[PDB]
Amino acid sequence: CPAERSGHVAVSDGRHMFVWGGYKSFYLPREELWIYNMETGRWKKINTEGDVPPSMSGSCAVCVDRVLYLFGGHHSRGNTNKFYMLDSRRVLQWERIDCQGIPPSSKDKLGVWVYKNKLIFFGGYGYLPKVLGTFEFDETSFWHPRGWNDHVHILDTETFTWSQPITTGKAPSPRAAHACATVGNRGFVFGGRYRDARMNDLHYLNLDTWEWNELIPQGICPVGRSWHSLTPVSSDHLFLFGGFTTDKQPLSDAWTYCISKNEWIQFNHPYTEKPRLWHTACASDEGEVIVFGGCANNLLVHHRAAHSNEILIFSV
Ligand SMILES: O=C(O)Cc1ccoc1
Repeated sequence: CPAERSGHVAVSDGRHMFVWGGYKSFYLPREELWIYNMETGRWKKINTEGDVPPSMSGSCAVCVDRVLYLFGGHHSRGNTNKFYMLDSRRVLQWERIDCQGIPPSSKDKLGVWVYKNKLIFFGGYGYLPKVLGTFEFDETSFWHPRGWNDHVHILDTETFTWSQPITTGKAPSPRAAHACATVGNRGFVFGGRYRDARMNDLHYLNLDTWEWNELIPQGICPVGRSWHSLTPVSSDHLFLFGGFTTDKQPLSDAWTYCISKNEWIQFNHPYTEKPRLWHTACASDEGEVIVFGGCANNLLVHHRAAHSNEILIFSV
């Protein structure tokens, strides 16, 4: 089984989940790639070669037709804006892509939407970028300063060219440790950290018109948080789990956001005593959400961090 970790990446094709990176109480080996079979519940470790990225926490990854794409993260010498690809369809080779155009600023803890040939990245925490959007310094980083951004960048996989769309509507504030989910042409984003708050707002970017929309669901809504997961489980539902509140409470609540009804529904599950923050979540083809890793308590107290290697399965 893989070692415990937080800030790792996990991506899937609905059957196999590929886990990489992260750190524990030390970064996990850069050349290792763990594969979890969602049907049998078994793990397999493989060592990769090629342009192996440095070991990082907070990288942003996606799996499209079993091609893994990785952007950003934080390694032993800070944030990066490098882009890597790993074709998981023989020893697997990582490929660092020298992209065309102006890339995003070096950052981690951001989100991505997949839409046709585009990988659309949003937000994050990193160095000052010049770029369309706004960047807000984190005053605590001055005493290389860093901050939050609300930037939207497109990486066109047809030519590996970076660009920025011109967006309309009220964008969400700059943020990092938010969660992104794509359904149809809507790039949803929920919560995240900004200034002294871990927020409770829900928005979607229309990936055809580049219009931002804020969603105000009716009734009870989940508490604001960062370091939570948000996973599409059907053409009409997003599954929310875990995170960390403004007042530093680890979370074990789970909810479904019904897109058509614009309504949250609290989901009952047997993991109430297993809160997680900075875990990953991947949907399987059988409707389940597979949660891996993350921390059970406040990971900011590094000497007491309860990093996990547990698989938590939600039958959504
Ligand atoms: O504190 C958090 O929730 C994580 C974070 C730190 C800076 O930006 C996001």
